Amino acid sequence: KNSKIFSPFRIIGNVSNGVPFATGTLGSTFYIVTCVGKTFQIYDANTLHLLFVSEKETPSSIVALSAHFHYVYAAYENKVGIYKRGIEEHLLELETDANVEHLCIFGDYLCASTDDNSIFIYKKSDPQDKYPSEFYTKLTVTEIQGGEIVSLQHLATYLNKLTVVTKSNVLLFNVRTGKLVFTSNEFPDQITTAEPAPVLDIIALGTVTGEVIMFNMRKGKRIRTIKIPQSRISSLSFRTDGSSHLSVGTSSGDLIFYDLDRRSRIHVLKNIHRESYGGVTQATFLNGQPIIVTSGGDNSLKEYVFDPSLSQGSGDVVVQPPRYLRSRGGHSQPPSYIAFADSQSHFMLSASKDRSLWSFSLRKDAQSQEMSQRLHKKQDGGRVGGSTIKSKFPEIVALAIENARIGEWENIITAHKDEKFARTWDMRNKRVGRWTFDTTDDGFVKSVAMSQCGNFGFIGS
Amino acid sequence: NGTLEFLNSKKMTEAGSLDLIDDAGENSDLEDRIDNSLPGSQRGGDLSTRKMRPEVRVTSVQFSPTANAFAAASTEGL
Amino acid sequence: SSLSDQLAQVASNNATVALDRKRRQKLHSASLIYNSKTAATQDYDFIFENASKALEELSQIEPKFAIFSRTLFSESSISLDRNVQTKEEIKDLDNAINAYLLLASSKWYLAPTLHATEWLVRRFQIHVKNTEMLLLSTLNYYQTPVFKRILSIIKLPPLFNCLSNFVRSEKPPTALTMIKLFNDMDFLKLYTSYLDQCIKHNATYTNQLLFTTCCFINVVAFNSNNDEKLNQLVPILLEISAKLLASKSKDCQIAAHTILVVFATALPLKKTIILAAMETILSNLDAKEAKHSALLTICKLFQTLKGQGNVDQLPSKIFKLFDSKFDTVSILTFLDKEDKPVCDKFITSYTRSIARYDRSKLNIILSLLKKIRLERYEVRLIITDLIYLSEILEDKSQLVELFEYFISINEDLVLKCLKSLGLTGXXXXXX
Amino acid sequence: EAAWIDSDDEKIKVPILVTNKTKKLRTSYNESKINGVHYINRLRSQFEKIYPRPKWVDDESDSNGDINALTKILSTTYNYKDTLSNSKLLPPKKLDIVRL
Amino acid sequence: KVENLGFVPFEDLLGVGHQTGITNLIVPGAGEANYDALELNPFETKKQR
Amino acid sequence: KVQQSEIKSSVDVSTANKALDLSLKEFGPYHIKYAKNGTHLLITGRKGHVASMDWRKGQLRAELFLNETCHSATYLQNEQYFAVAQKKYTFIYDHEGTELHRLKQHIEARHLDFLPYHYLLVTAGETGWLKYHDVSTGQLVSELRT
RNA sequence: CAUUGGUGAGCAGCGAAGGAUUUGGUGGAUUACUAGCUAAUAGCAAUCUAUUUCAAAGAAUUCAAACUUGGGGGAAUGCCUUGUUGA
Repeated sequence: KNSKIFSPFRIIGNVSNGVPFATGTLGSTFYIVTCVGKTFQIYDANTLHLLFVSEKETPSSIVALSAHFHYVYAAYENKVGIYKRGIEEHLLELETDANVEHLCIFGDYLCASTDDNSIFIYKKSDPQDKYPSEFYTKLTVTEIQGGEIVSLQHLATYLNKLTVVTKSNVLLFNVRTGKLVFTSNEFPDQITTAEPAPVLDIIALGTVTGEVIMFNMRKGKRIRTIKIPQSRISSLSFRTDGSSHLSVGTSSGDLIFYDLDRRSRIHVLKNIHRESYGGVTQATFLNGQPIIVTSGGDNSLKEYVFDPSLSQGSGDVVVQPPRYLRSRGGHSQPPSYIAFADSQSHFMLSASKDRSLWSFSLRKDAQSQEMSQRLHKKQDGGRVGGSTIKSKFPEIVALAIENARIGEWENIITAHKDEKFARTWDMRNKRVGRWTFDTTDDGFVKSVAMSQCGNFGFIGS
Repeated sequence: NGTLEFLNSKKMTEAGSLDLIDDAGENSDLEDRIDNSLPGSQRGGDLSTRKMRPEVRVTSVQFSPTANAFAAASTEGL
Repeated sequence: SSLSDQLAQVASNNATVALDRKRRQKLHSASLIYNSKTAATQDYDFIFENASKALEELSQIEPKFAIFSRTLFSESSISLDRNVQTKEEIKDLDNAINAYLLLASSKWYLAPTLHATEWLVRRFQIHVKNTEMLLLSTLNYYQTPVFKRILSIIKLPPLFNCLSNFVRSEKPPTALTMIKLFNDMDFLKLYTSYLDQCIKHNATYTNQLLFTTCCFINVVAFNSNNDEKLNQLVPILLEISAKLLASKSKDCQIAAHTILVVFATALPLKKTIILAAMETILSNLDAKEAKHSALLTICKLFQTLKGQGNVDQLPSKIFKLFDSKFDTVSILTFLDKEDKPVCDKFITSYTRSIARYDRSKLNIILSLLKKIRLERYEVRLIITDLIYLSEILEDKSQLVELFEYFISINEDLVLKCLKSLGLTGXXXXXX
Repeated sequence: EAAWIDSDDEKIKVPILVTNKTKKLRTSYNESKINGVHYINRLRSQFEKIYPRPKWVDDESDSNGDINALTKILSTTYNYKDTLSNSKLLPPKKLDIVRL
Repeated sequence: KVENLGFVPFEDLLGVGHQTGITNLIVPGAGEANYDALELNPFETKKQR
Repeated sequence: KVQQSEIKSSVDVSTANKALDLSLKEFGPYHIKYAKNGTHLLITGRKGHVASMDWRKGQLRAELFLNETCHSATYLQNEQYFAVAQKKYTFIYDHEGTELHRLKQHIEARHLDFLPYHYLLVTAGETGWLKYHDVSTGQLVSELRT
C-alpha cells in the first residue's frame, strides 16, 4: 500500500473521537490532550489552539490517555507510549498479548491495566528519572476480588497505594509490595466512573443507574448518595476553586452541577453532546479555575464558565448559570464532498452527512468555522417557508465554487440530496446566500457548476 | 500599505491604530530617531520624509517582445 | 480591557472610605430621618445619643434587642470602622447586621425603629456595603414613605435594577413594578436564601408573608404562558414551600398552602411530586386555623393532575397519616358546607384507600356517597374496588347496603361492570 | 477511625530534604530522614493547606410522617410536567401540532 | 519585565510598572505613618491646595 | 516566602482595596510616578498612554493618547499640572489633559524628574545635556553640558 | 391629472407549533498551530531557601560625545574658547 507519488500529511478537521481525554497542568497554563484514532493531539486551554500532534501515528487505536506535567502517556493496542512534544521519546512494552484499557500514572510508579484484570506496575530506575521504564511487578485481580477494572485512580496523600475500582467493589494495592491492603463492601450497582476529590481520602463513584456514591476510603463507608433519575453516568469531576461544585456528566448529553454545601442542584445543561455518539464522555474542571472542558464522541470540545455571582453580598446561594466559551469541533459524520476555496491551498470546504458545511483551514487548524445556515430575509417582503422549529439543510452531494469574484455576491453553489433547488453560499461572509435556484422541470439536482468569471451558475436537473 | 482588504481587529485600540503609532523613539540609535517627515510628502523624493508606509501600486507594464512574458514596474521593484 | 471600566471597579470597592471632606460630606449626608444639611453637620455621638434611646425603647417592646446593646450599640462601637478592620471580622460584622435587620424587619412602623437603624446607616455604612439585606427587610413596606426614603439613600445592586427609575421619585413603587422585580430568575433564589434565613431565625410575621405570597402567586401567573420558564421556576417555589411547611408557626403553613395551590393549578405535576406534597402538608399540621386551609389545598392538589391512575389508591403510609391528621367525621363535616368545593377526585381516591386498608368502616362511604355528587368514571372505579372487596372480604350485610345504594341510583353502571367481572346473578349469591 | 492498617507503611524511612516539593514539609532544620507515618501525616496537612476542606464532607452523613419528602422527591425528579402519562385529556393553553 | 518601581510616600505599597499594566504589592513597613500636614497632605481639599 | 496572595487576607480592607492590580495590555512597559503626596498616580505608556490617575478614589482626571513614544511623566507641583516626555520634546499638561506649553529645549528627555521646593523641572535624556527648567517663571535656569 | 411627498385604513399574493426591526455583553477568526515559569545544557510547576557565597573574568577615544538649534538684531549678568597671579 506504499506510494511513490503521495505521502500522508495529517488528518485535517478532527478534534476528538470519544475516548476520555486527559488534561495536564503545566505551570499556570493547562493543555487538553485528546486522541483521534491512530494519533493524538494537544490543545491549549486558554485559546484552544492545536499545539502538537503525534509525529508518527500509532499502529492501532489509542485506548487510554494520561498526562503528567510534560510527558503525555498514550496507550494503544499492546504498548503504552511516553511522548513529549509529539516526539516518541520512549516506548514502554507490556509483556502480555492482552489489550491495555486504563492507564494511571502517579510518582515513579506507572500503572497500566490490561483488559483481562491485570495491573502492570512500572518503576523509574533512577529516582530522578523523567518517566518509568523498568518493569516492577504484575498485579492480578481475580474473579473473587471483583469484576473488570473500571478505572485506576491514585488518591491524594497515600504512600505507594493504588486505588482500583471494579464493577462491584473498590480495592487498594500497595504497589511497592504488590499486596492488597483493603477491600470495599460490594456495590449492588455497576460502577462506571471514578474520580479523586479535593477532600482527602474521598473518591466519587458513578454508576449506570444514576447514583453518585461518594466513598470515604479511610472509614470504608459511603457519605453522600446523589441520585440522578435513570441516566447513565459517564463523567465526574469537582470544581477545585473552593466552592463546592460537583460536575456529573451523563452519556445522554446532559451535564448536571450539584452544590454539595446546600445539597441542591445548580443547572442541567441539555444537549452539549449528541446522544448516539456517546454523549458527555469526559468532562473536568481546570484545577482551581471555573472553566470546565467537556468532550464526547460528536467530534467537538466545548468550554463552559461559571460566572461570578450577580449578588455583591450573598454569593454562594445565587450562583450563575454555566456559559458557553471556546469550542473546537468537526463533523460528527464522515465528510462526503470536499472542494478547495482558493488557489493558495488555504481553505477547504467540506460538506458531511451531519447536515452541515464547514470551512476548514489547511494552514492554521484553529481557523476552521461552521458556515452558518441562517437564511437571509426575502426581498419581496413575504415571509419565507420552512419549519418554525429550525433544522439543518439536507446532505450536500454536489458543490461548485468560483474564487474570481468573491465577497461581492454569492460564489458557492451547493447541491443537496433529494432537493429540487440548489443553494447559494457566500465564502467571504461564511453564510448561506439569499438565492435558491430551482430546476423548473420537477427534478433533483445532480450536478452544478460555475463560470470562471463567476457571474453565471449552471444547474443540472 | 494596501496588501489587505480585511485589516485585523486587534490593532485598533480605543484610540488610534496600533501600527500607526510613531514608534521611532523606542530605537536605541540617533539617525533613525531623527524625523524629517514633511506633512505633504505624498510620493516625495525620499522615504524618511514619508511618515507612513509606502503604498503598493504598479505603474508601467509592457509585454516582452520575445518570450511570452510581461514585466510590471511595482512598488516592490520590477 | 480599557482603563476607565477598571476604575469603576475600584470606585465601587472604595465607596465607603472617606478621603476628603467632600467625600465625608457626600457619605454622611445619607440620612434616614434628618435632611441633607442636618446630616452633614452632626457628630457621631449625637447620633448615638438618639440611638441608645431608640434601642432602649425597642428592648421594651421585644427583649431580643438586649443582645445588640452590648455588641452593635455599645459605646465601644463608635471608634471602629468597617474600612479599618480586616476580612476575618467584617464577615462577623455583616451577619450581625443581618441578624439585627431580620429581628427588626417586623418592627418598622414605629419611629423608635427608624431612629435605631439610622445610626446603623451612618456608623456602619449599610446603605453602601450590605444593601441587599436592608432592601429585602423593608421590601414589604414599599407603599410606605420609609421605603421611598431608603431608595433615596441606597445604591442599588445589579439585581434590583427594576427599581432604578424609582430612586428619588415622588411617586412610590407600584404593584406592577414589584412583580417585574420578582420575575428575575436569580432574584427568586436570593429571596429563597432570605426566606430560609427568615424561617431559621424564627422571626416570620404576617405582613411580609402576605406580601411574599402576593408576589409568588403573580410570578407563576406572569410566567403561566412560558412552559419552559415555569419548568425553570419549579425548584424554587417548591423548595420555599418545603421550608415554609417545615416551620412550626401558624402563618407559614397557610402561606405554603397558598403557593402550593396556584402553582399546581397553573402547572400540572407528576403524581409522585404531588404525593410528596401531601406528606409535607400532613406532617407538621397542628394549627387549628391551618387545618381547614390544609384540607382545601389537598382537595385542590388532587384535581390538578390528570391521567390514568389519578384516583387510584394512596400508599398506606399516607393513608394512616391522613387518618390520624384528619378524622372521617371531620372530612364529613367539611363536606357539609354548602359552598362544597370540588373534592371529587380526592374522595374517590380516599375511599379506595379506605376499602383497601382498613376494610372495616364502610358506614363512612355510605355517608360520603350521600353527601358528595360524583362523576361517572369515579363511581365506576369505586364499584369495581367494592366488587373486588366482595370477593375477598367475609361479606357483612353493610356491603349489601352499600351496593343497595349502588342499585338505587345508576343501576346500569353496576350491572355493566359486573358483566365485566363475573355474573350479574352471582352478586346476590355472593351478597 | 481506620478500616485498614498498612503494615508496610511504618518501616519506610523516606528522605525529605532531597526535592524542593518536599522541602516545605520539614518542621525543624536538623531532620532529613522521617518515617512514613510522620511523613504521611505531614503530607496530609500540606494537602489541607493546598486544597481547603469544604463543610459538606464533615457536616453531612447519610449513614409517623416525614418533613423532607418534598426535598427528597425534587432531588430525584428532573422533569416535572405530567406528560409521560398520556393523560387522554389535552393540556389547555398550548397545542402540539405537526404539519404534513 | 518591570519598568520602574515607586512607593506611595505615606502608605505602605510599592507600585511596580510592568508591561501589561500596574500592580501594587503590599509591604508592612515602607511608608512613614506620621505625615506632616504643613508639607504634604494625602487628605487635601481644593481650598487647602 | 510570604506572598501577596496571603498578605491581602491578613491585611485590613483599606489597604487591601488599595492594592491596585491593573491590566493595560495594548501598550508598552508603563512608567509609574506617584505624586509627592500619595493621592495621585501617573502612568507613562511606552507606546501611547498617559493617564492623570486619581488613585484612592476611582476618578480619572485626564486620559491622553499620545502617538509618540512617551518615556517619563511626573506631577510637578500638585495633582493638577504634570509633564510628560515625548519622542523629541517635553510637554506640560493640566488636570484636563490640555497642552500648556511645548518646551522648545529638553530636546531629549528619557528620564524626567522634579524637585518641589525650587519649582525646578529637570531633564536629561539621550542628549548629554542636563537642562534645568523653572515651572514657576518659564526661564530655563541652567543648561549643563555633562 | 402627476406627486418620483408624509401619515393611516385594507386586499391580492408570500406564509410548517410567529415574524420584523434596533441594541448591550461574550467567544472564534481577521499572517501559517512546536505548550507555563526561572538565575535555564537544568530545575520548578505545592519554592528555590538552612547552598547560591567564594574564586575566575571584567576599566582606550590615555582626562570621550547636542550628527537632534524657527528666522532678523544683540548678548549687560550667564556659558564657551584663547591670552594675563599664587601650590
